[PDB]
Amino acid sequence: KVNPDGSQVRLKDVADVGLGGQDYSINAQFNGSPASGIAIKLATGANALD
Amino acid sequence: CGKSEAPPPAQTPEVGIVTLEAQTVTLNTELPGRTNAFRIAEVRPQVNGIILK
Repeated sequence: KVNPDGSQVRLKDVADVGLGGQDYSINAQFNGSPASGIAIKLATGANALD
Repeated sequence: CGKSEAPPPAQTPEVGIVTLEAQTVTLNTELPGRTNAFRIAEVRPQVNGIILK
């Protein structure tokens, strides 16, 4: 909000903005070290090796 | 029968390096505001009556 005498308050003090995660529910570790992955399910009626 | 095509082991040359040193500078702050008159006098009447002129 901005008052007409030049006074103002922005979204800098009342909140802090950070490029964070979208959902913090699930997270993965590989041999203790933090990582991430995507498991793929094969399509119905498709060969595996190719 | 070939025996060629070795990849060039590039040194990654021509890198644009500039070192930096300590330096003192003054800091500034931009602020919003309005200009105002140094002396503004609005004329109010001290009697009652009709303005003739």
